[PDB]
Amino acid sequence: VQHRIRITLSSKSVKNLEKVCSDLVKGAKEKQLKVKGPVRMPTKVLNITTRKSPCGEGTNTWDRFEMRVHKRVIDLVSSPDVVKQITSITIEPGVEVEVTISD
Amino acid sequence: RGGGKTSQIYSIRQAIAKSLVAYYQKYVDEAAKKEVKEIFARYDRTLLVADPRRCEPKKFGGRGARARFQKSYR
Amino acid sequence: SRVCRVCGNSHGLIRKYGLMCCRQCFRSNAKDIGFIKYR
Amino acid sequence: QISKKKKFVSDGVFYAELNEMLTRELAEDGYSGVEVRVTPMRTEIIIRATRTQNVLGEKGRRIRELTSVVQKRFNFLENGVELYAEKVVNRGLCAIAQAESLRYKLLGGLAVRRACYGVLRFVMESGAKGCEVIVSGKLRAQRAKSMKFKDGYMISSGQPVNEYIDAAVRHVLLRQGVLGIKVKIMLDWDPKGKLGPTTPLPDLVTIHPPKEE
Amino acid sequence: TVKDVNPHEFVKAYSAHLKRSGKMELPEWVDIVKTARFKELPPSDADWYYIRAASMARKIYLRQGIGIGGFQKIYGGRQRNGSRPPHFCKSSGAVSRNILQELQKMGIIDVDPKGGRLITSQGRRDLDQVAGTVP
Amino acid sequence: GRVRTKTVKKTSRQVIEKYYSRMTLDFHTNKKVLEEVSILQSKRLRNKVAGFTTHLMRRIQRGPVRGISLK
Amino acid sequence: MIISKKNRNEICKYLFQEGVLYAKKDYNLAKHPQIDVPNLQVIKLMQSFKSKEYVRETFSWQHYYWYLTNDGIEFLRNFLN
RNA sequence: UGACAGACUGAGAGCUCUUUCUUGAUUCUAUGGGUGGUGGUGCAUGGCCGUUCUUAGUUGGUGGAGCGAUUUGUCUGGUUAAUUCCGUUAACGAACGAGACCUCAGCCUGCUAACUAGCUAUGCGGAGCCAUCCCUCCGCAGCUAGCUUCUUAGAGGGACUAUGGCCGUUUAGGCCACGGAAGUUUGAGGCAAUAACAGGUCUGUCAUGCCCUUAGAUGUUCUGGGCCGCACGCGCGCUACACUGAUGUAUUCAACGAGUAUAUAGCCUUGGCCGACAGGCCCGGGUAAUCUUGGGAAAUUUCAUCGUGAUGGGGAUAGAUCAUUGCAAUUGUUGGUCUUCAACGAGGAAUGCCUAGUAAGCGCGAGUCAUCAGCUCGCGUUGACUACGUCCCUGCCCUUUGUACACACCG
Ligand SMILES: [Mg+2]
Ligand SMILES: [Mg+2]
Ligand SMILES: [Mg+2]
Ligand SMILES: [Mg+2]
Ligand SMILES: [Mg+2]
Ligand SMILES: [Mg+2]
Ligand SMILES: [Mg+2]
Ligand SMILES: [Mg+2]
Ligand SMILES: [Mg+2]
Ligand SMILES: [Mg+2]
Ligand SMILES: [Mg+2]
Ligand SMILES: [Mg+2]
Ligand SMILES: [Mg+2]
Ligand SMILES: [Mg+2]
Ligand SMILES: [Mg+2]
Ligand SMILES: [Mg+2]
Ligand SMILES: [Zn+2]
Repeated sequence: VQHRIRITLSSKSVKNLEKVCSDLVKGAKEKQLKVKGPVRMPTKVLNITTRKSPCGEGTNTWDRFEMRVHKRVIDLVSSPDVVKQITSITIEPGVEVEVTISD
Repeated sequence: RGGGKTSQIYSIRQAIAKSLVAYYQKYVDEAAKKEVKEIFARYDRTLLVADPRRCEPKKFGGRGARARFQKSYR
Repeated sequence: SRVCRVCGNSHGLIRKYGLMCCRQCFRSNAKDIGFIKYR
Repeated sequence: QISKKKKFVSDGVFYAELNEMLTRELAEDGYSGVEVRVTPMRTEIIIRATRTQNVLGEKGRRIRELTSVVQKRFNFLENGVELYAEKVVNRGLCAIAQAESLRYKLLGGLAVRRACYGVLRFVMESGAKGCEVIVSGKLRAQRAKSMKFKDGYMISSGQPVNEYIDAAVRHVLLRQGVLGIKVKIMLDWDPKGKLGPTTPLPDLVTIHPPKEE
Repeated sequence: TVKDVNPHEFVKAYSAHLKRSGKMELPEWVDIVKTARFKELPPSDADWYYIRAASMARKIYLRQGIGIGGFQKIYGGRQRNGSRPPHFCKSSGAVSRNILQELQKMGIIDVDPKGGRLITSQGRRDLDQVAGTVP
Repeated sequence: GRVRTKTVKKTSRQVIEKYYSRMTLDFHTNKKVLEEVSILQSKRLRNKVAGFTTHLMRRIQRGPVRGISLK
Repeated sequence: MIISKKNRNEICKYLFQEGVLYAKKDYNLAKHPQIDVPNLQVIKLMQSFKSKEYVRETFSWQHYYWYLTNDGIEFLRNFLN
């Protein structure tokens, strides 16, 4: 009856992601789901080094950019009709949600 | 796990010392543990306390954390 | 046979992650694509 | 299927390609920014500008052409991405629109010193802790010389530059050169978040008075 | 047993072990090769092939799923490229292979489910007792 | 190299003027006192201020002192 | 330029059905998406619609955005309809 | 307008011709104007960057002094990394810069959790053993946790010179000592002011004025060469001159990061087989803490072998051959195999960087990339000598001082 569903969630912003995950989590606790998370996953740090000159003279000075991508997952023991009963509330900016039906 | 070779020796020393003092403090006695800490900290202090020193990032304009490319005027 | 998505220049690209920009167009659009420069 | 790194990079490139293309289109409408929102069964492009019925055209036509060209260019499922085009609550703070206004005022033939303070006193009255303008190029003389115009406070270093300075760069196509226009505008602290940012500058202290009982 | 003894004399005992504990086949190119591209000379050892076997035997003893390429990798080394900077070069694989078919035809090890080579329950017996017979 | 700057020193004078009997000498009390009688945006500035008002208290609690006005 | 009635028509249909048109600068594809053309013909006939100001053109970094005008809808309405 | 047969031309470019079919107002011609240019001018400009300048410096409002340019504020002293502060005070009050701010790293047996991470215990399973059970190392799965130390990352906490001492106008502070992970601001960076320079870039841009070119083109495309040619000088580096070493076994330990439908397995590549090597064939895994890879890195560590010898140090030069990438390897792409074994004996005048996980030694990843990393950007491993000062040299900041200099002593 009660299936096993997973929620895959990632963003660019610490605060904003932490707000979205807690929203889903307290949603789950209001409906007394068997919920397990939010497990935190190591942050993937895209980096670039670029010679900040546009012509190539002067002191060789580079600049480093870094996009951090923060990975989070939650496990829910529910039916997908309950999943769409829950996960329709506001989603805060920039955060991304890709629910997956697992084994 | 991890580290190098001598780094692992220096972790083993630390973890033996720190597990000894934790085990005595929780299961033998505080006062009886005091003699152990005072012997160890008498020999040295780095048995018990980690070393804050790490490898610090290398800055552009020279291979080396604190070095630079060789400089030529002519 | 590969140029910028931006200025159509075939020197100094940044092909990693599929940016397909040159090193200067990437600085010019750097912080709006999202390469926030903490360091 | 694509990795998440590529996912985020391609979404960023989409944001930038809009942020740029929407400028040549919405130059004569007072463009200020675009926000992209991902919803269930829909994707949204939030054009924000200063004049809304002329970006709508007559009876919402111009937005129709723009949504069609975005659909087509980025190969979106039809009805996939839709446009709202709202109005920036305050106009003296979004440095893009102020720089563009200086651009048209300066193109039309209006004097440079008149044009810059026409921007500057507007920015001052409209609640900004300071403003700077730099005009650089060949104005009334061949040899290049750059004019700075100021009013009020301004920060230049450290982190809060990003949270307080709305800064723009524009190029102008006056005959016989190009005028560069830098517009820097200081924002003011609104804890509400409506008008200026939420967290105040790292050098401000509020010693509360001693309520008595 | 095996972990309880010095990591060298176990190999020194075991190299003579699968010399004298019966015998087996051995391809007829053992004597020419360098056993790794970056090397410079054939091994000085006369019974180098048996020591190769003993070392790989304890590798498989204390790990599961070690491959034809993993054995290449764990036996490669530093390659001075000439005036070029030195680098890492994987060892040669066909030397490791016939060691694996020797230990397999002896039943010391065998191919693994999920890939690799796992110690055999009786090969475990062989290595444990030969290690027990060390100082 | 540990000279406190003008922001720290004048928050020190102003807060210890404006609130005297509600601060003490023990450092760690003062931190939280100031956390509830002031709004700041850097816990290191917060400790930096408390560490100076504490010996301002030490000097006042023995003798007299400059600008601050206490009733 | 050398173009067929057929190619003119398959663009004229498409503009009267959509209203916008998008090219790319990458040249010699032989297939612009959403129509059948090698991108010379589209870019250049739309250029000529620009010269006769039937379409407004915002070049937008080598992507050729052409927005039909109501000046040009009468032309196309007098061509195919 | 496109073309079949041949010359032409390398050219299966119908460019040009013999040959006349084909298409139909899409043109061609001529008159303007466009368009395009890695064309010129960085000395017409934007923009961005570098530098002056890594230092601590700069500017209005009101007031004072001066006919005036200008000066005061911005300072006599003390303190500081600091125009940082105490304070003095014709100054008063304010703005940038400094500091504050941001990031990474260091600490937490405290909190939230986590079978994509991982101990721990029990159950079995293998192997050794006073063996019958146990004790030790191993593999497998769990309604094992009143699991989260290890791993990840969120929120926080922590350090302020707080305590003590001495010096100090007992002010700003400084030196010392317990404590603490941390007492050069804890370390390292990011950002970084006014005024500039005739600093760099029109060769980053459908950024750009002017000028030159616009078909017999500085446009664009194609074929080939060229940027790589070597008497010779200079610059950053790579490899060495050995024995504190080379070669050959054995032993075993990171972190950064990286991985397009890539089509009929396809970037990273596991396992199996073929192969001395290069490299091949097969079934696979991963859009990733899941598969590669819990990255089995070298230096280092032991066991021998060489024994002061241009030797087995050193590996340039060249010969012969195979293989992979590429439509294409020639002026050797690269990698192997075998052979050749060149100069180099610690380096002249001079000169570079460097004060603790630092120099130095060592490898790895990334960019570039169809293949080419002696480079550049990051990551870890081993890991020190000396110094804690000074103005002697080379400079920067401030004050007094002299100037016949001001494109400013390169006067
Ligand atoms: Mg110049
Ligand atoms: Mg310029
Ligand atoms: Mg005056
Ligand atoms: Mg006067
Ligand atoms: Mg004045
Ligand atoms: Mg620092
Ligand atoms: Mg060259
Ligand atoms: Mg260099
Ligand atoms: Mg060796
Ligand atoms: Mg040699
Ligand atoms: Mg020097
Ligand atoms: Mg590479
Ligand atoms: Mg004189
Ligand atoms: Mg005189
Ligand atoms: Mg003069
Ligand atoms: Mg002279
Ligand atoms: Zn570009």
